[PDB]
Amino acid sequence: HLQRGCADGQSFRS
Amino acid sequence: SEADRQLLEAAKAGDVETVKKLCTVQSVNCRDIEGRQSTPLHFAAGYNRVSVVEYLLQHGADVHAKDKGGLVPLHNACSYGHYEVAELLVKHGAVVNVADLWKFTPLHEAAAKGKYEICKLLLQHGADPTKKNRDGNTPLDLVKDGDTDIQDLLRGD
Repeated sequence: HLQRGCADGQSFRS
Repeated sequence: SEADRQLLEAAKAGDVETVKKLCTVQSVNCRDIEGRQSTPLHFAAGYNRVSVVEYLLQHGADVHAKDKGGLVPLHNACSYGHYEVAELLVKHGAVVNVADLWKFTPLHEAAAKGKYEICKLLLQHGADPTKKNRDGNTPLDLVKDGDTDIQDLLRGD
């Protein structure tokens, strides 16, 4: 689902 | 507006003092038009900025607000494994069975990303492991082969 993209954010603060 | 850009950037960065300076009744729920319309709370949730999440919630951020793709901040928290943020959002009334434009729920996100404790949290608050997204896939369907613990959790067996 390329149109879906991804949520703003990331798992590691580093 | 420049102000809204700065606020969104501060939320992303976890810059609490700048959020405090720029957060107004008019900006607390602004949207990142040039991106995917994330709100300050989406950014704080996704980037695990706990203090900012708390402040924004206290000052009237909408836990239910959907971005351009239908994600609410709980999706962002769950997809990136931010347990404390997820619990703050749920405690403040977040709907656990919320679905984006593709019928992905936060449980779909946590399952696919291998986040056991977040899956368990969602389940304790009534998340439905049988909900299919537009692909006809449940959260269980999206679990990696290696995560047999999450599989067992979602199956209830």
